[PDB]
Amino acid sequence: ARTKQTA
Amino acid sequence: EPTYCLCHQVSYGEMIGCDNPDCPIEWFHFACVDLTTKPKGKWFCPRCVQE
Ligand SMILES: [Zn+2]
Ligand SMILES: [Zn+2]
Repeated sequence: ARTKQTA
Repeated sequence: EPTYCLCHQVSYGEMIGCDNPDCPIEWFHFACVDLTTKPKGKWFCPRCVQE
C-alpha cells in the first residue's frame, strides 16, 4: 500500500 | 489547508492512499481506517470497496 508521513 | 479522509480533517500522522484512481477522497488517516501498520499490496478505501 502507498503511505506518506505528514510533513 | 486541504482536508481528507472520511473525517474531513487536515492531513496528520501516517496516511494511506486509495488505489482507485477515481476515488474522491484519495487519502485517509491510518486510525480512521483501523490501520496500525501499512498493509501489504494494493489498498482500496471503505467507500470504493462498497461503492
Ligand atoms: Zn480521518
Ligand atoms: Zn477510495
